[PDB]
Amino acid sequence: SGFRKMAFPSGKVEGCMVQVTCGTTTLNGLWLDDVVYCPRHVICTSEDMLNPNYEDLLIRKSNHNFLVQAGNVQLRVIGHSMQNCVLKLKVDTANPKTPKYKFVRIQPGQTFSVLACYNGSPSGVYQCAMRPNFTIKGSFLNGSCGSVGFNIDYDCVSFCYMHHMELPTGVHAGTDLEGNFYGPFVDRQTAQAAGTDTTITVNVLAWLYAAVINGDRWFLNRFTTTLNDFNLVAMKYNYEPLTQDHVDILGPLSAQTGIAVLDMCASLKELLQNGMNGRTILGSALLEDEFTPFDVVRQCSG
Amino acid sequence: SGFRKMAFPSGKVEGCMVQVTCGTTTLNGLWLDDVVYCPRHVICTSEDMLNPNYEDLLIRKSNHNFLVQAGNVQLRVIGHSMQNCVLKLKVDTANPKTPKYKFVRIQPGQTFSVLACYNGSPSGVYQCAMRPNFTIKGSFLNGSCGSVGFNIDYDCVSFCYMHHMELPTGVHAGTDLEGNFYGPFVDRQTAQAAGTDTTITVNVLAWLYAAVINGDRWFLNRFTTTLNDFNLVAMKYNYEPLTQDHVDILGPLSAQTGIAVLDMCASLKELLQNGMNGRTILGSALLEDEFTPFDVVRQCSGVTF
Ligand SMILES: CC(C)(C)c1ccc(N(C(=O)c2ccco2)[C@@H](C(=O)NCCc2cccc(F)c2)c2cccnc2)cc1
Ligand SMILES: CC(C)(C)c1ccc(N(C(=O)c2ccco2)[C@@H](C(=O)NCCc2cccc(F)c2)c2cccnc2)cc1
Ligand SMILES: [Cl-]
Repeated sequence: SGFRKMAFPSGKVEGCMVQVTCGTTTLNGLWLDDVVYCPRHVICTSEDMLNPNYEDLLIRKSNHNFLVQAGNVQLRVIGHSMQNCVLKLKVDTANPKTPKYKFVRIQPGQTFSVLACYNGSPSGVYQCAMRPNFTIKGSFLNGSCGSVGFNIDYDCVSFCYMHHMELPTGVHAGTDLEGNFYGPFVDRQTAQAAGTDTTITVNVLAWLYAAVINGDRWFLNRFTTTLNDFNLVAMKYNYEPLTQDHVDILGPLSAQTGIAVLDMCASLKELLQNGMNGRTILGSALLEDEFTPFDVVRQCSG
Repeated sequence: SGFRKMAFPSGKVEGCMVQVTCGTTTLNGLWLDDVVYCPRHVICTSEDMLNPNYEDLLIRKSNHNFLVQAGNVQLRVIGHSMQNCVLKLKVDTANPKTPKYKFVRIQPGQTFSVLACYNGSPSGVYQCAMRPNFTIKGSFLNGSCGSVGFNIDYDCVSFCYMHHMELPTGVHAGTDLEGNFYGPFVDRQTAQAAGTDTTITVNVLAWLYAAVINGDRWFLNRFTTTLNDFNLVAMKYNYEPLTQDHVDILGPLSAQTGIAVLDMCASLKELLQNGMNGRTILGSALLEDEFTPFDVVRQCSGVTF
């Protein structure tokens, strides 16, 4: 029993974190096999963060311009290439702690653990979700760039995020491990704004199912709704549209608790209309949206 | 920017988790040097659960009755002893991944990271606090016993909790690594209840300072209060008393934000008496109490391990 925001154990990722320095800039790198992945903005000059030409800046660098430190050992850079917004530094030593891994690009609503790092050293682990507006509400300070997001379903680490920057509103933007940004963001100092953020409806429903599994039924009602009437109400509270895919995904939780997805949608509609009236659901006075249907099943059933 | 519930990196602890089996029971063990620590209730059967005599149950066990598995390797148990509610299994191999460590007993209000494990395999990490009623609002399923709570202070892992059981309300009870329970709990199937819980006042103040550091100021006001008047209000709302020690500990955050601790207490008093009025603080409509002043400074300054 109990329901917590739970991150994956970070050990497999901790053994991959290294510090990457290029000139006056220091950030984190991810060392997997003989490659160190890091944000390409590590080569960006202070004099021009507005319109860097990364191809032009990189062609001027030699391998000895990249200082990679793994613990107290300096790794030797023997090659470098750029893939989208990620720099890949070939090193002369394969990481002996490289776990079984894969690179996965995630969709909005998906959750992942973040190992926040500074100077190649892990400082903390937290759980978060890719917002519908493609930002993440992380906790990151200066020098956190290169810190990664990941999932560890079984013994394989699926790396899904690499932190690149903080937007003016305090939210964060990054790329997958192929260097493709999530969202309409670019790695340069230009006016960039996160689009209006919305609530991840399918995740709120998953978390309401988690509450029912943990004995909380106060918010249930004798009503049901059509999917279209639910979405008409949902949009008015800045909730993401609930698709038939989302309804299908909630099927197992619906079958486990005996509450149909549209029956739970009617509870969500009532919660949006009334608020919680001094009550809580799983220790929260807000509707939580950073637990996916998969997270709920994993945490409740094992 | 941003403020999250953040756990310590768990890698140093993951390298210590093992599976301990005694008969039909399987749970987790903590392998440090040549000793595997686990809940002594691993030696209980169904009938034993109601009123177990652990000394009597243990004297009947031989070393080979304990099957310890570290990854895919079986460790050889060469001795066993009981300390309070923890069983210590001497093994023939020192854990080569044993980090620098210490066993510490924490006080209510103090936070720690929990590495939830099943069958000796880490499944998740979360941050929680030792409640004033000595329970933890954890997230644990069957077989999670032996999962541990810890902090990292510089390069040293301080183990402070070992999971033992779940109470009827869904909250959890365990011991320090010396086998002493936190709270008035016993390791047997008997009617046990978590006492009425209270809010960790110093932690709520720390989290209000974290909100100010992150740009949330709506709850600030021009007022201040005395420590005695604040404690009279705090007692009315089931908040723990705020001591002069708590005020001193919040000193650095007070100096950083320009909000004296009693000035922040006046914000907390108004929030208790009036609510949040539709507003949130750091993405929460409740006053969060599972961040200590040290957690706030550590996260708002990026301390690494
Ligand atoms: C791509 C450029 C512009 C060169 C970049 C510059 C700095 C960083 N940050 C760094 O800390 C950093 C460490 C090493 C190098 O940079 C910041 C940071 O993002 N700042 C603000 C950038 C900025 C401006 C204007 C519109 C923007 F969208 C972003 C940061 C703070 C908190 C958490 N995470 C990241 C990242 C990227
Ligand atoms: C001490 C005894 C009674 C032998 C004990 C028995 C079982 C367990 N549990 C186990 O999962 C477990 C794994 C291996 C052996 O047991 C439960 C569990 O606690 N159940 C309820 C027992 C119970 C009764 C009466 C007052 C209680 F406080 C507890 C559990 C579930 C979720 C999370 N954590 C723990 C722990 C302790
Ligand atoms: Cl996805």
